[PDB]
Amino acid sequence: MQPFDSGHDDLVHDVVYDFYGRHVATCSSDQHIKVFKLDKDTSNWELSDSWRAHDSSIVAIDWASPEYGRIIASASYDKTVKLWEEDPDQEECSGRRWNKLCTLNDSKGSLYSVKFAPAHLGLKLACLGNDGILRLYDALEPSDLRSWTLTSEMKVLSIPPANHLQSDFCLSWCPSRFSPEKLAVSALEQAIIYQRGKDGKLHVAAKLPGHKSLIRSISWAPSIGRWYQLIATGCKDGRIRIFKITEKAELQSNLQVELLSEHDDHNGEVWSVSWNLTGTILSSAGDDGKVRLWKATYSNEFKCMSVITA
Amino acid sequence: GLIKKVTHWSYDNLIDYLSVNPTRDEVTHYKVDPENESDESIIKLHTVKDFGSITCLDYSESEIGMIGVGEKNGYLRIFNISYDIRVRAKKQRCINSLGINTNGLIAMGLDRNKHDSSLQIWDMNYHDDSHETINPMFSYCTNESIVSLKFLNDTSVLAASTKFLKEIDVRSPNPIYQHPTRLTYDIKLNPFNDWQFSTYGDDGTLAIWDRRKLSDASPLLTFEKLVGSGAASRKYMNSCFRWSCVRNNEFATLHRGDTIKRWRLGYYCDSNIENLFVSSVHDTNTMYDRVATFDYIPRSNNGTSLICMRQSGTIYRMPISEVCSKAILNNRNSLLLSNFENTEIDEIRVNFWKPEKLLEKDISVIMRTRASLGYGLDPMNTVEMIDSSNAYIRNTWRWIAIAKASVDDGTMVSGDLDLGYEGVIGIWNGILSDKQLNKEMEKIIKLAGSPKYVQRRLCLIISGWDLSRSDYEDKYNIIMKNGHYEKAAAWAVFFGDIPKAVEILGSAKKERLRLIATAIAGYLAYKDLPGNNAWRQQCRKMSSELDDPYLRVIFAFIADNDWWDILYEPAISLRERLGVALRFLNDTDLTTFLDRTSSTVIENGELEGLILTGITPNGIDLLQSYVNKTSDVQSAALISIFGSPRYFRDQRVDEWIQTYRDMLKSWELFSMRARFDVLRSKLSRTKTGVLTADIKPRQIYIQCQNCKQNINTPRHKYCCPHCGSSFPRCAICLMPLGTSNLPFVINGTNRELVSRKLKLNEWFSFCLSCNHGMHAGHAEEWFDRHNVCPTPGCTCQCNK
Ligand SMILES: [Zn+2]
Ligand SMILES: [Zn+2]
Ligand SMILES: [Zn+2]
Ligand SMILES: [Zn+2]
Repeated sequence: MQPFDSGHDDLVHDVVYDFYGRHVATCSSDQHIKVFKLDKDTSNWELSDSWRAHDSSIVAIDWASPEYGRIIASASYDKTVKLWEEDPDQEECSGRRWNKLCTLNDSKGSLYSVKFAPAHLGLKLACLGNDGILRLYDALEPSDLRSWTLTSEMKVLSIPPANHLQSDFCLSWCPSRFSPEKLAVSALEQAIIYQRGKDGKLHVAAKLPGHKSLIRSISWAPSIGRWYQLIATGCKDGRIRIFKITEKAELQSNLQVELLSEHDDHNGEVWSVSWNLTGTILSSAGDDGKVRLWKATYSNEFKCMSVITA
Repeated sequence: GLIKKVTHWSYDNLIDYLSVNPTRDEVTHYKVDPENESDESIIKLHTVKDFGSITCLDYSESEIGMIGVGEKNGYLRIFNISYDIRVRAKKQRCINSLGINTNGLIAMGLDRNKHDSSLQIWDMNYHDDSHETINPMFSYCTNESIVSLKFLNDTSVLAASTKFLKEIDVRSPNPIYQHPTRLTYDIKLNPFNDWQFSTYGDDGTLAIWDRRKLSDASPLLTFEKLVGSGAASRKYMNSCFRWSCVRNNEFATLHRGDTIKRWRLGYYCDSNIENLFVSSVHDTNTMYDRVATFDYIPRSNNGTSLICMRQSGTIYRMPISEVCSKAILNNRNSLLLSNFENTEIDEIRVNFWKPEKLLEKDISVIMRTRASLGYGLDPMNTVEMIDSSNAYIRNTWRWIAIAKASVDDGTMVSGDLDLGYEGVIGIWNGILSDKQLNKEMEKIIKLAGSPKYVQRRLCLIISGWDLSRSDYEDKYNIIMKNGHYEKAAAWAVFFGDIPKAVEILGSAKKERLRLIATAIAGYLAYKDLPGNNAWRQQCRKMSSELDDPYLRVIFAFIADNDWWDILYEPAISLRERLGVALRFLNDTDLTTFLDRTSSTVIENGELEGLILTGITPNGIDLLQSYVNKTSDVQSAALISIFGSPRYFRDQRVDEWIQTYRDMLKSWELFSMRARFDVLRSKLSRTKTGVLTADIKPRQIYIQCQNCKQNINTPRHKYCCPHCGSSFPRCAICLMPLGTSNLPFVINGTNRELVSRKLKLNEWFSFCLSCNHGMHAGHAEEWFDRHNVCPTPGCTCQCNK
């Protein structure tokens, strides 16, 4: 383990890799976005740019597909999503290396999660805040990447939560070019899979059962070529639920969800859950201070292999 | 119990604290070192014991040691710990609150009296020392009961009564505002933003306020029943709610003496008053139960520790663990850990299992290493790569090499039937006529003792076992040179030449092998004696106990002579098992063996079953089970491209191909992706010659200058097909584009590499933002000194 200081003056909220795995973007509550590049020679993380982004705390950022250029989304609590494009004709560590493209002033609530759709669906976005409204923003005009149009507006929650009650939201797209467009949307205690229908509008497709408490993280496993998809969920309970999905009104394919496993090893709240490139190693963080690594056995049962204390 | 954090006193890293015992009788001054997490870091310094019943406590920031203590009888005592004066109001009554300003001004909150002020503000330097009573400089809040107060500035004080909440400035006799609210109790200003304070009420309802909203009036937040109730009845209440002195927008609440909830808030500006809402709550279980009051301990690197006082009065120190907030995985199997407390980010590179060992043994980094090493492009190269640094992958790539060499040599592709990369099951099991397939198989062979001899010859051709005695001797010599004497002896027994096996294994180095050969020698006479006689018994026991699979095979065949004990264990090559089931077996039992082994390998997902199944739809099912077992989509794709789109079309092969191409892009192996694409194009050639691969479509459709139509609806001179007119000229030399053998050498900025560069520099090249064409060498030589398009009248920096 080699710890490197990101340099923020407050709590680092979200860290995301790029597609090539050599750039990391860190957002924080100090109203800053920092992009770190992995040097090939020194093999140490070094800062590329650090610029003020929002007027409130940034909680979710995402890299775009590398075939659409280098675009970083940024969803903060000031009801804005800002899209940032790199112009390489600027000096590093200056604040002008990443140029602003567009502000999405349509969300009436503090945004929690932002996600890009896979590259075969176009340059799409997915926003979710405490207003309970799922918004999809496309990029229709190819001449300028500043005219982003809202296309799908689906309501996840009937009424927004009060300010004193906590809430958490998370999103996960479907990394499958050979399956129709799917979207895993995590409400307060609900997990909904949304599928693109024949009419061009999203519809409710399946619901993941369980989840007696707040869902803290959702993650769709990469389809390496298997016939069943995997969704990993980390709840406010100690459960790392892994859902096995088999795909076969106005929907191109009906899909069935069966719970594959349920692990209580963390003894707390599973804050984050993630997947590998091939869907073989899961990583789960919890209140025990330990990050557990899960791999499937021969009998399709996930068993912990390493525990990393901190 | 009251633990109050006191700052502006110590000059070292120590943080001072003041404590009141749960029986409300003494005031204790502590000193806590934050960098040491032991319970011995708390140092008890002094204890003033002459107190009746403490109700409130306050300290002085400017002067070190000056501590005021209120009491229920009415005696306020101002003294030092690191003089001693007792003061009281003109009309004696209980003291609820107390405040000492920075400039030494002292305020006081009293009970309700109809002839006296409950907010007495006075200075101790202008106080007559001969009287216990105080003469106040400023008197406020007559006929009221002030329960909590706090000095905001050097002149303004924020006082809370039983039915009002006021901010009173000493420079004006009229208060700034009065907001009627019932949540008027212990005021804790936010140390990072003075405009925010938080009180609670009699019903336990906590409320975080903003002074500007009250100035102008709703509370900014309201938590129903968060703290202990009964605030009016009891004057000795523990502090179970604290603001955060380590970071902004945070507060800790202690619930039931067991857990501390660290609520973290989020803010947004409606556009300067920040509206607040709850973002995350973190629960920390205490080390010891029954905790009444608690307080923070700021440490280095944004750390947090909590000093807590139990109901028995024991004071201890408890740290806050580093809980990971984000664990993300890379394509290179790299873990990145983000904490909820500090700022630093932890990384475990690939460079109970160890985490580094698991991420180094995962199939993602295995596939990355193989793809960087050049896996799948040439099967002989894969065999050499596997041998140079598990073994079933080598055995299933040896068959791919054999079948590919046989197809590329034209041995199989002749006749009306293709039969390339066909399986033993399909060949031996038959399926436009039986006579037609028999005669075409005969014409393939022309290049018994059984009804189907030509099928056996086809199976030996497919398996690569169609060999003569000289070929077997050459194989023995090759395996002897490679150093696997056990494998050489096993192959010699597979052919059936046991004296040859004895001769091969005896001419070795290792005495262990010479002993093994000596044991095997026995059989050269122990052939006509069917009976238990120890030698067979010991040989069966040794076949059970030896570790080498080939030696296990050789002993199980020598003793208790039976072919079935050789061709059922999976420890040896399936190609070798087919070689011994095709050379010495009856056709009645060969069908049973083939059916059992095929039905085994198809559901097990082993790659060695490609011997039996070939590159067929059943082979695609086998590869699908292999993927479901291992997620080795790299080997699945590199095996599937050997005849999936050439012979059929299934969605699973295209899915594996696209997945491997995306992974190769993610590892930045663009050269290997290009090699995979050209291999897919080369292996999709049909028997006629028609390509079946879904190649990349065209990206350039040049419009002709003369005819004004598409030129794509000549290896050295490209012209428009509609009218013959050539391409647009270069912008540097005004010569036509797309033609080689130029009368000059474009020397743009190992002589073979230089010649390739000189012949590459004369290619087509155009900017996609202004549409002006150049030679490649012309652009390379021209953009090293200029930064504008060379065409006149164009303003476009084509370099960047
Ligand atoms: Zn033309
Ligand atoms: Zn030219
Ligand atoms: Zn130009
Ligand atoms: Zn240009």
